[PDB]
Amino acid sequence: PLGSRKILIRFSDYVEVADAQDYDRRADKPWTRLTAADKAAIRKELNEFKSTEMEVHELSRHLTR
Amino acid sequence: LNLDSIIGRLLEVQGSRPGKNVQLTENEIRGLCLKSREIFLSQPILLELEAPLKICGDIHGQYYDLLRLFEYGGFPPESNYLFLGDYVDRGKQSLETICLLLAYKIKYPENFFLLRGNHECASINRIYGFYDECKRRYNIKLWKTFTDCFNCLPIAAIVDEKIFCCHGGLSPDLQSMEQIRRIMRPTDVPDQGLLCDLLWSDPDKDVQGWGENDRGVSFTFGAEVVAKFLHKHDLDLICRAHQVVEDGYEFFAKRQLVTLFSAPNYCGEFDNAGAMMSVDETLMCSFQILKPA
Ligand SMILES: [Cl-]
Ligand SMILES: [Mn+2]
Ligand SMILES: [Mn+2]
Repeated sequence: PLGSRKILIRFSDYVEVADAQDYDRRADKPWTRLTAADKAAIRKELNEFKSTEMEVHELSRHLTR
Repeated sequence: LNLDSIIGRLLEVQGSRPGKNVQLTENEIRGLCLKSREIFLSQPILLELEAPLKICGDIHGQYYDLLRLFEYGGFPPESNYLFLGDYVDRGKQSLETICLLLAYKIKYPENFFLLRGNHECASINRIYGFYDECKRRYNIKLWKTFTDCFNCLPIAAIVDEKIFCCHGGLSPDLQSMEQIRRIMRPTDVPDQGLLCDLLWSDPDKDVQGWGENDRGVSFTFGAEVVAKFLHKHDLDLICRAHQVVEDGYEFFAKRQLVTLFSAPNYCGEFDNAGAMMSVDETLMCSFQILKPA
């Protein structure tokens, strides 16, 4: 084990800076072409998908307020 | 699984002009999902990691930026990596990104680690790009296969018993690390509760205690919440991602929390740098920046 109550972390005064590649990162935004009826359909698709084929342990939330 | 062949084809595009696709076969991709899922389930949901380590934040399918970050930090196994999530959505090449990350998890399972981000859940990446990319280049069934794999990602990591790492932030319900360890996988991410908060919450310099979150999900937390959490658990630093920051990293609460965002020029809409945090074996932390020119 490596734990302790003393503060062990430090941060260096030096930062390494390099150049990102110059390319076009703009991507398609398919969600901007969804109408209200589209979104409603997708919500039901996801509902059916999770209700019937996505394997889980029926996890969900806790609450007390 | 022809793993070395797959990694070779994914890396073959280093000298290409960004945007060149790598079209693995559907069966290869399913193999990456199945074998990585087995590894995720065999390892803890709360990882216990040791430095030296490179920690990266959001990638969002900016595959050519991921290739430069590995060039920057050293390709596995030259360096150890912890990724804080958000591999897919929004970017042009989510499929190449997640495939390379899954391949390196399988190749170097004790030295390469991936946490779950809020975009590694069906409800989010159905909408914000990954489903559409899967459907255009493969089929819907492959997206469902990825979902099963994502549902098994670990949730948090602790480095050297001193740096607590997760995608989003703290939770008002997080009193004991054992609460994280008892979560069983595969699991979905609910829209509220402990697991939601770990993936969705944000620090806020103007909030005292816990506040509402402008995303409409989870909470914001203030600087004293961070300090009390670090003191109770004998921790030195919270390392999280989830928010675009101008310099790629950004401190909060007198360097008790750092945000990392590793996708530069995010979406082509921001002028931000991307950063990694390098942790050496003496727990000296340093930032490596990819800045737009
Ligand atoms: Cl588990
Ligand atoms: Mn995010
Ligand atoms: Mn974002």
